[PDB]
Amino acid sequence: QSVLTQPPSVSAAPGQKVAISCSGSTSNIGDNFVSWYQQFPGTAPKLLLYDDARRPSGIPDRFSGSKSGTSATLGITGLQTGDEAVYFCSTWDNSLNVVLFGGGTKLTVL
Amino acid sequence: PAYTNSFTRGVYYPDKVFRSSVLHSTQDLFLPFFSNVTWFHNPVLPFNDGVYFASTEKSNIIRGWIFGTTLDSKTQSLLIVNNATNVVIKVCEFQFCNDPFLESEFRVYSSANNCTFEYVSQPFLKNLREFVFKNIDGYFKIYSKHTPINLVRDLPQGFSALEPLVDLPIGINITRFQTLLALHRAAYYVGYLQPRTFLLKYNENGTITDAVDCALDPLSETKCTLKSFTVEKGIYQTSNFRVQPTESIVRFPNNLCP
Amino acid sequence: FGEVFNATRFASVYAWNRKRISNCVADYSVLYNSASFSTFKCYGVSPTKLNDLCFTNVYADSFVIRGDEVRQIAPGQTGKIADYNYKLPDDFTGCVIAWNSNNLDSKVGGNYNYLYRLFRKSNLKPFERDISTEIYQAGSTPCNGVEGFNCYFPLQSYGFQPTNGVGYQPYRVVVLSFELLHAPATVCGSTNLVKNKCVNFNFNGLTGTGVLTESNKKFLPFQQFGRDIADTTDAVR
Amino acid sequence: VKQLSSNFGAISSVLNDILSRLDPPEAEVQIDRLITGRLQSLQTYVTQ
Amino acid sequence: EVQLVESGGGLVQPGRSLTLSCGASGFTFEDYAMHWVRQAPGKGLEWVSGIDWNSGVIGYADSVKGRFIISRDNAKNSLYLHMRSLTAEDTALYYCAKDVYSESGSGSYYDYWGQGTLVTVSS
Ligand SMILES: *[C@@H]1O[C@H](CO)[C@@H](O)[C@H](O)[C@H]1NC(C)=O
Ligand SMILES: *[C@@H]1O[C@H](CO)[C@@H](O)[C@H](O)[C@H]1NC(C)=O
Ligand SMILES: *[C@@H]1O[C@H](CO)[C@@H](O)[C@H](O)[C@H]1NC(C)=O
Ligand SMILES: *[C@@H]1O[C@H](CO)[C@@H](O)[C@H](O)[C@H]1NC(C)=O
Repeated sequence: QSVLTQPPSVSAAPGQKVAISCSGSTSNIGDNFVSWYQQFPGTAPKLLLYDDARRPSGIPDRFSGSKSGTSATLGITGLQTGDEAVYFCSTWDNSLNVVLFGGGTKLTVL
Repeated sequence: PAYTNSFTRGVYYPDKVFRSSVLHSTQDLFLPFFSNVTWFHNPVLPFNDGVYFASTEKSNIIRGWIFGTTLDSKTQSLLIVNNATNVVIKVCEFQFCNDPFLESEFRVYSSANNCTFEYVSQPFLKNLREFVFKNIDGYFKIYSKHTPINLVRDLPQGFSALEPLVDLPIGINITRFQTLLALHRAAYYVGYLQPRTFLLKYNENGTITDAVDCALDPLSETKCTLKSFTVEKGIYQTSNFRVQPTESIVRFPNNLCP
Repeated sequence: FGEVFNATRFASVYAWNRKRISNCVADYSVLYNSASFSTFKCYGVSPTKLNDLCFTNVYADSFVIRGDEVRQIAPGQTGKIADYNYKLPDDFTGCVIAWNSNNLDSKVGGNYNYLYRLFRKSNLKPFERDISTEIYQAGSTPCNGVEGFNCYFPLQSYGFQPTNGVGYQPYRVVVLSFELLHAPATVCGSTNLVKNKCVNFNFNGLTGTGVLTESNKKFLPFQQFGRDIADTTDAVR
Repeated sequence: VKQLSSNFGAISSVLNDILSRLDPPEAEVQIDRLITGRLQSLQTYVTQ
Repeated sequence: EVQLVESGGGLVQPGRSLTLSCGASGFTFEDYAMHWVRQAPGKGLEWVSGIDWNSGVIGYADSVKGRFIISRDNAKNSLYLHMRSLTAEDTALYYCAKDVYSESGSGSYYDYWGQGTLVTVSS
């Protein structure tokens, strides 16, 4: 069973660009665009990116990122305090016929 | 409550048929000539087989109507709403609130279940707006006309025929009625249709230009029997006059078995 | 109707759902002339009759039934699966369509997607979705644990492997229910125009014989046909 | 002319609809009622 | 606004069964596919079950296959998950998920997430 791979935790100073990488098998990420979810600790997950770069209403333009090949990249710019959250990349797998959820990356500011 | 007179108003097109220069006498639910129309300026009014709803100018406030036997989730209720862009008609089971109005909207009901109909069209609605709602054999009908008027203290003294707009096959009972407003941080007259006989007058283009009501006065009944709008000097036999029975007595003669 | 037929997944017989069809024209004839379905049985309905005469409140029921037990799911027919899963009224005025789903509904690994209620306290009434999650109890043998006294669990996963026989192989069957109701709306399913000739004409509800010529009278946009004195139709749109 | 659209007791005032939706054994009586009504009307016209 | 009410989640013994009920409001329930996602605290999100407009079962997580049953009623606007053979691994927080794509085959993302209920499986 393919598992989406994400770095455990990332820490950056406010105003520093943040890159998050999601690693998946060709059948999952290659067939359908990954969906990013921003979950604040102790809160229900909120969709951050739909169909890769496209952003759902209520998501800041500074949030960005491009998926190339089997890797999905989330780019965060103009980072601020209180933006700390756990990010999950989710892409359904045609071969596995099950939705796949990434381990998650713990973004934070000191 | 501040009744007013409807000077020959509320005449719609009875059927989708072209008649030219033909004085046709139709028997249908019309609003009687020179009647009493309540001047509101939002109670739950009865339907009573039809309604001649109007609006003085309404300055874009009159924005829908609610139709329902119970106005609760127990039975289906009809709902016509104007969202200022399109007309929205739903027949879902709504739990209508006591004070529904229209930014603050969507408060009109709470529960929306067992939806059966959905329809979106161009919006229905200084400016005189007239409407006739009628429900015959499960085919809810809406007639209308939107003519520009001035001196809008009360309904004008003129004739205007209502072209049909929509024929909804809702099929539900309609017994209660209440309009909707747009509360912001101006009046709507109501008349009632009764079974009457009219003598509609069509011009060369098929538009009704005049009509006479065959119950208003003896002259109108004479015009209807002659099927004309001008009657020459004479004496015309119009109808019959029969006294009706009152009490229906029964009398029988004054040896019980043991 | 095609979208329901081309659904990626079909509902389990226990989870069968009713889909309301209304406010749209339905081409029943297309289904027959397609002939893409292994089985097709119309009870109380004739295919030509269904086109000409229609019933309001059409209902579509989706469930996967093994070809061998497809017969059990019939009006006036009682079967283990029919009694506890889907029940059809004997006086059914409806057409049932069945086609093999081995290509997409059959998995070599096997599918826990389709489940059936082997055990139920009472036979289901017609058109009753089954909803009894609790195991057999009856107060004779009640507890979370399984006594084995006819208790077990009603829902069991169906097995649909390619190796399985054609009767075992999954079949997609849809039930269409036709009834006449008070509501006016109905779902019902056109030659050319010959001018300057005696022809029979069948305009939208208006029938008669006569010569049709282009006219100068212009109707109001809501007026269909015209008349005259004595009320004999002499115009049409 | 205007008394050609009267039932005279039949279900319908048009022959085609009666012939279409009734069994020919059963539509006979309705056709006969229409015959009688129309013949009576034409006789009164000719007499007057 | 779509609100996903969560209930039927409580401390339970391992060899017992438990039903989770999700309430759907602010959107048509039949129009949008509904999914179950669980996340144990300190662990990544794990997809559990999926269903569609036709109520056909899209599938189950391999770990929960044959022990979990998913069902929904379009009329009641509610979906129910039946859990059997519950284990310590099963213990997690189950959040209702609203899916924009009924087929969920491709480009399917969760527009709204339920607050969730805490299933605890212990002796
Ligand atoms: C209207 O009501 C008034 C009193 O409310 C009455 O005098 C009058 O006759 C009524 N008009 C008609 C046409 O009945
Ligand atoms: C929905 O409405 C139909 C027809 O009005 C009725 O037969 C049915 O029982 C209703 N169901 C519910 C759940 O209200
Ligand atoms: C309207 O009310 C009458 C009175 O009981 C009832 O018989 C009839 O079924 C109702 N019709 C509808 C469409 O609700
Ligand atoms: C009827 O139609 C004519 C067409 O030219 C137009 O002048 C107007 O709409 C009507 N005129 C009269 C005299 O009714």
